[PDB]
Order: sequence, then structure tokens, then C-alpha cells
Amino acid sequence: STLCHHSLPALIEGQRKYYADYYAYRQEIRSLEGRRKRLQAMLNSSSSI
Amino acid sequence: MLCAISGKVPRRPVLSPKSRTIFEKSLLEQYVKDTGNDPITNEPLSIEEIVPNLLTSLQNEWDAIMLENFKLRSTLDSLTKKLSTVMYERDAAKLVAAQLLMEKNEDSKDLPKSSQQ
Amino acid sequence: MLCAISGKVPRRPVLSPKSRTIFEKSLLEQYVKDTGNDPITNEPLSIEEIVSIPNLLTSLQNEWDAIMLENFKLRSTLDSLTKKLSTVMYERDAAKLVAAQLLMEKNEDSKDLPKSSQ
Amino acid sequence: MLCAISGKVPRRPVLSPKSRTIFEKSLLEQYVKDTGNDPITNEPLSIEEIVESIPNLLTSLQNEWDAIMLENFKLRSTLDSLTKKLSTV
Amino acid sequence: MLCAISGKVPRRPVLSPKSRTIFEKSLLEQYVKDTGNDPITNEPLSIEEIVIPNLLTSLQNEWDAIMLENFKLRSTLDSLTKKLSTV
Amino acid sequence: IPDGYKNEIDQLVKKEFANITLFLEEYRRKYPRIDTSRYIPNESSEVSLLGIVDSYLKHQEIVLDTLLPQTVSNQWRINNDYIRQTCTIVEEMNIQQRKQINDLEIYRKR
Repeated sequence: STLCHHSLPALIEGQRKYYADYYAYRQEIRSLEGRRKRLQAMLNSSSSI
Repeated sequence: MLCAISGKVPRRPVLSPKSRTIFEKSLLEQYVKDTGNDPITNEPLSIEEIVPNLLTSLQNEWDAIMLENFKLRSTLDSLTKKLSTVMYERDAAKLVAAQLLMEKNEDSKDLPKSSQQ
Repeated sequence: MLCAISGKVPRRPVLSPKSRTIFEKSLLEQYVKDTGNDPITNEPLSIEEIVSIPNLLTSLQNEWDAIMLENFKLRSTLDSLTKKLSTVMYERDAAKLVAAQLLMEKNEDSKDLPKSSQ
Repeated sequence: MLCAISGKVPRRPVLSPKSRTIFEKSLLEQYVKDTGNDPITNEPLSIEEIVESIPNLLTSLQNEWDAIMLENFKLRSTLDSLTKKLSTV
Repeated sequence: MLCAISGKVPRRPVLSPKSRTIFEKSLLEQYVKDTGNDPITNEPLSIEEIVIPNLLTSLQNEWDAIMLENFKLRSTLDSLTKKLSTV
Repeated sequence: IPDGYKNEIDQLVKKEFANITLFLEEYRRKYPRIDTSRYIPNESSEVSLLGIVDSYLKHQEIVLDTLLPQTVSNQWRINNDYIRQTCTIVEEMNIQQRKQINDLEIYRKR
């Protein structure tokens, strides 16, 4: 019983699920190029002035 | 309830002790007298060689109970998993606003203090 | 050690050769007859492919109580997720519109500073 | 149609070659494991020798076990009585 | 609980999909590297190839045992009955 | 701010939201079906004989034959060992998930 409850909270109810959060962070890798690319073009116009 | 030679309903179901398959006494006897062999397996055979549900129902209904619990659990985890990716990404996207808000606020004070002078 | 269907401790465990997972024979034999495919991976799989007093009254009563109130409460859990899986997606799309509205706001404020110099 | 041990309809019947008699695989194996013999003829036989509403349903199974327990009891006290309905003779 | 090859408690159990039996990964891996086969059945196997109910079954044991109890009384009745017909 | 900016942004998100089997399920209402409460009580003076023999003797004989000890604790401790093999396997997966979870966060950090 104790072991079962612990496993349920610990393996099924948490660590496997956190992987989804990691995937969400992973979309992240793609928002950064978009973040920088906007900043890079915004910098280019500032240089002209 | 069928013989394995002619395909009739056996009135006198005899079986061969080489390959377990219920024949009828007349047909198997005619096959032996033709050639001493079993008709299905072609093994040696002679004439002398020839010779609770309530619990089962309780199993059958349980078999469905397990099948139902599986499909119910799959959608549980698979759907709730989309809940986790949303909640993480939502508060993540929420931080975009907090950063965007303060920057938009900085532009206004900067431009208004400059446009003033 | 457990079955990958019912959540049992199998009496006659059998493993499928397409997807290495141990199922109790009666439960896997049922699934093949229903639809001939592995339940987990959805890959083609066949049957050949596999490799008195308290007991009547108190214990049996509790087993059908535990099954009844569990699946009913489990059906209640599934409804709540569908109830507001919707509150998640709506609040998400609501945030998307804020970001899109702020994205036009910020760069435009930042571009007005660049124009101010002139 | 009927296994000559329990009285059930066999779900995996097996026949003994020493004596022509279709048993059930589970019951015949138990008898051989006790003593290597056939239950009818007492001939030397081995294992290799063999050739292969709902809430009311709860109370029904309760009554059926309740009935079989008495049906087994009544059949043994009668056996014992005949022993002295024979020993007295 | 045990590894069929060595007879130890395997610390990394991997079940084969040709002959269903629990082998220790480190042991079976060497067996495959020797020759691509399963040790028991000698069937071909590669490294990639390696990877309420209890209460109801109890009631079968109850009835299955009681059915034999009836035979002990049915068979003895057939002998005591004929130790009576001839008497 | 784990107390200001989240509360601020939540209000802005809030404002954009201001803009936009039969037997089993019935038993769930909270009542288990009654079983045979007969065998235990009975009565010597009272009614029915079968209850005495069609309820108590044969079951007691089956009980005394069932109630056992021949194997004793050996059969119990053998199953206790199996439970320990089952438990350790779960915690090994807890580790494997723990490593890969921290490993993904590690890549994000850079």
C-alpha cells in the first residue's frame, strides 16, 4: 500500500507528466530565433539613424 | 455434435486414440476395414483402438470490466496530459505579457518626457 | 509483474512479440477476438502470435461495491477534464491575443523612439 | 457430453486410453498426481497417456453454492448408513 | 525473479520474444553476440528483438476439489451397494 | 514577481476572457447489494434444518480442511520476496525519469 501510493504520486502522477512540461519548454527553442530575429531587424533600423 | 468423416450428427460417437477427433462408429469402422489408419492424421489405428457456468459468466462480465477500465484510463492520462502542456505553456505565455507590459510602459514615459521638451 | 489491461497480478501471463508487454491471457484473448490488434501499439496481432459464508456474503459484496463506486467516480474524473480542458484552451487562446496585441504595441513604441531622434 | 468425475460439461476434455472414458483435463490430472491410476478401472495410467438484475445474480450464486453444499452432504450420510444397513446384514 | 541461464537474481531483466523467459540483459547480450539465438529453444533472436480475478480462480479450486469429493462417495457407494445386493 | 506581475498579467488575461454498466453505475449512488446474511446466525429451536446441515456442518468441515498450516509461513514469505522484486523495479523507473527530466531542463538552461 505505501509503496503503491508513493509510486502512483511519484511515477504515474508526476515524473512522466513533467516530460510534457519539458516538451512545452522545447517549443521554446523556436520562439528564441523569432525573439532574436525581431531584435536583429530592430537593431538594423537603429543603425541607419 | 458432428462426425469428422461424413459430417452427420453422430448417434454413436466413437473416437480414435491417436488423434482426438469424434467420429461415428459406422464410418470410422468402414475406413479401418478399407485400410488400417486414422483418416485425419494417417497414423496406425485399428478397431480395438477405438473407444459451474455461473462462475464462467462472472469471468465473462469481468473481462469486459477490465477492457472498459483500460480505454477509460487511456483517455484519462492522454487528455489530462494535454492539460499539463497547456497549463505550463499558458503561464509561460503569461510571462510574455509581463515583459511586454513593462517595455510598452517604458516607451511612453520616454517619448512623453522627450516630446514635452 | 502486472497485466497491462485490467491492472491485475496475472495467473497466466503471456507476452506479445510485436510490443514487449505482459498481459493476462484471458484479457488479451478477449481483445484479439474483439479487434485483431495489439491494444497498446495498435499493431497486427493474433492469438497464435502470443507467447463459504463471508466469501459469499461479505467479501463478494465488497468487490462489487468497490467496482461500482470506483468506475462511477472515475467517470466523474473524466467529465471534469472534458469540462475544462476547455478552460485551459480558452485561457490559452486569450493569452495569444494579448501577445499579438502587445507585439504590435511594443515594436511601435520602440520605433517611435527611433523616429523621435529625427 | 458429461465428464465422469464432476458431472460438468468439459471445456477441455481428454480421454484415457486404458479405459474409454472422456474426463476433464483439470480433474484427471489431479487424480494422476494423487496416484497414477484411472478412477474407473484402476489401471496404471499416466499424464502422457491422455489424448486431448445483477444484484439478484449475486444471491443466485449464493443459493446455488448453498444448495450444492447440502446436495453433497445428503449424499454422504446416505453412504454411511448403507454401510451398517449392510454391516447389520 | 531468477535468470534461466545463470541462476542468479537478474539486476536488469529483459524478456525475449521467441521463447518467453526472463533473462539478465548482460548475460543474454553475450549469448546473442556469441550467436544470434535464444538459449532455451535455439530459435533466432537479435538484441533489438529482446525487450476479483484471484478470487474467481479460487472458487474454481473449491468446486474442482469438491467434485472429486463426490467421486470418493459415488465409487464407494457402488461397492457397498454390491456388498449389499450379494449379501 | 511571484506576487505582482502574475497577478497583473492574470487580470489582463481575465479581461480577454470576459470578452470571449447499468447495474454498476446505479450501485455507485452509494448502496452495495445485500448478500446472504443467514449462515452465521441460524437457530436450534428456530425453523429450518437445512441451515444446520445445508449451511454449517459441510462448510465447517471444508473450513477445517482449508484452514491451514502444512506449508505455514513458507508460502507467505515466498510471496513477500516477489513483492520486493516488484517494488524496486518501480523506483528504478523513478530514477530514469528523474535523470531525463533534469537532462531536458539542463539543455534549456544553456
